[PDB]
Amino acid sequence: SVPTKLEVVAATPTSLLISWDAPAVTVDHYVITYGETGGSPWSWQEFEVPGSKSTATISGLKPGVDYTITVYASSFDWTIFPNYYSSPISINYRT
Amino acid sequence: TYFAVLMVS
Amino acid sequence: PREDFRFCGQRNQTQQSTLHYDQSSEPHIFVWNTEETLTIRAPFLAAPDIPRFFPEPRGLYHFCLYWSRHTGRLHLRYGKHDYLLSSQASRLLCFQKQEQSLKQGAPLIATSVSSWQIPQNTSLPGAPSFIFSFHNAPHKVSHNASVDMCDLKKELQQLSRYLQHPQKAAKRPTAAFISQQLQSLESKLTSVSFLGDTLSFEEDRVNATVWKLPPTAGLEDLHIHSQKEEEQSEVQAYSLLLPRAVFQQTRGRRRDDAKRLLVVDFSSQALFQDKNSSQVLGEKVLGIVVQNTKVTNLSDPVVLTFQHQPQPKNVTLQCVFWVEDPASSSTGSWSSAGCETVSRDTQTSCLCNHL
Ligand SMILES: *[C@@H]1O[C@H](CO)[C@@H](O[C@@H]2O[C@H](CO)[C@@H](O[C@@H]3O[C@H](CO[C@@H]4O[C@H](CO)[C@@H](O)[C@H](O)[C@@H]4O)[C@@H](O)[C@H](O)[C@@H]3O)[C@H](O)[C@H]2NC(C)=O)[C@H](O)[C@H]1NC(C)=O
Ligand SMILES: *[C@@H]1O[C@H](CO)[C@@H](O[C@@H]2O[C@H](CO)[C@@H](O)[C@H](O)[C@H]2NC(C)=O)[C@H](O)[C@H]1NC(C)=O
Ligand SMILES: *[C@@H]1O[C@H](CO)[C@@H](O)[C@H](O)[C@H]1NC(C)=O
Repeated sequence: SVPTKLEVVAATPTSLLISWDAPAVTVDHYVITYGETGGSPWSWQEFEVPGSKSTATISGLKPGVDYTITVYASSFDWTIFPNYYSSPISINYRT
Repeated sequence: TYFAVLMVS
Repeated sequence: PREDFRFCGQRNQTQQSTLHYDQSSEPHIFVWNTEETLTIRAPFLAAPDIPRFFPEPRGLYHFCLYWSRHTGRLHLRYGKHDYLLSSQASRLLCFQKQEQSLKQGAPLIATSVSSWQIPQNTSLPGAPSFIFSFHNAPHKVSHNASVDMCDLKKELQQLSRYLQHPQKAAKRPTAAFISQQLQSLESKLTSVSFLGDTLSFEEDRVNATVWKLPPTAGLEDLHIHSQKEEEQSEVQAYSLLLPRAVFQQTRGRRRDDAKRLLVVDFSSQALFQDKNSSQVLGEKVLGIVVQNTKVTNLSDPVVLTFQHQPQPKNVTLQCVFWVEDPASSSTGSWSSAGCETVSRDTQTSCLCNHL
């Protein structure tokens, strides 16, 4: 996982604030994915964060429901990200 | 196996 | 399994209704049911004869929207009939994500969906409209079971990106890095799951092709041809002859499992720089792989024939193959062992007793 660390800094019953250590390489953008841990991959959601940013906000979640959150780093340099996406780092947050 | 045709002077 | 995309359900016909299909600018499959018209939108060119009206009798109609990438067909089967929406649906897309669709209309009934990436029969809440798109992130886990085409497609676009401007990359990649990537690429080509017999990844300065070998392939030789349009890059076309023995299962082998042929065609030698950085005709580096197999001491050799424009005043052409040293972590080199060269002025052929 190119993002070294992934932690929840703050949370409400429906919203979440995640943060991650940036790597010592050029990141063009990050891809944050989240969905209900037991739910189908059709229902999963994702958005992008500029590589200069190390935090994100996930909102509109159901209370008391386990969610899996995954952060990929990405860039256009094959010599840094040969598979274009990094290896993922994931947390399982209950909310 | 990667085949190529070398250019030898 | 049988198709790339299957979206099924029931439609309640409360009146004489019409079928409508449009080509969308966005790479989605959009299905919107109103009382008077079922609307389907997909990124594929509209077939020119799409019927206007659905069967007259009122009632409940089972339907399924089918997409198959290698058949190039997007057709809607409806009740007892089948409607061809597109005849040129041959485009690499992976439908694995449902978007929220808040359109108003006549909700569809008993809806369900299955795709190549999500092959399970997944029931969906009834709704007037449905939107099927893709995830950008690679959701496929490190199962090693199968590799996703669209994920591999982005990876090969990444490599092609480097071959175009290798001077622009942040690092000069070490040999171990390049060796690791070429292993990963080969591994993903032998394991990528697709529906056709052949899958090609055609990028700028790289073209990787996967053949699903038949059981009959050991019986006869294999002939491969390419087209490169004769520009002044010093190399114009190539042909390959793969002897039948190369495809033959070993003497103690069992189960007659499927094997794959891998031809990775490079128009760049960026990943193949020896010490002294020797040049190759047209930067052509041609990778040939029979899945997890090494053959040597061939009776009839594999032959590689290349058409090119001659530059022979101060240079000779020598057929070579890339060799590396495991446990060296050092750059590789070119070897001509077991490879004979016949180099006429405008054409050169490589006769090797191994691949
Ligand atoms: C997920 O699974 C479901 C359930 O198997 C699939 O739904 C099925 O879809 C097929 C193709 O559209 C339907 O076949 C049609 O059947 C009708 C006959 O009507 C049927 O009659 C029986 C009694 O004999 C009833 O029990 C059924 O409910 C239905 O009314 C026929 O006229 C058509 O030509 C066509 O063959 C099948 O009926 C349907 N099953 C159910 C329970 O709705 C669904 O496609 C699948 N999703 C996928 C694969 O993505
Ligand atoms: C990439 O390579 C593949 C395989 O070599 C090419 O597909 C072949 O194209 C020729 C036309 O030159 C056809 O006669 C063959 O039938 C194709 N192969 C198969 C298995 O059908 C493909 O054209 C190449 N693409 C580019 C852009 O060079
Ligand atoms: C179909 O529509 C009619 C009225 O338009 C409604 O009464 C009925 O419940 C609907 N569904 C079925 C299965 O008939």
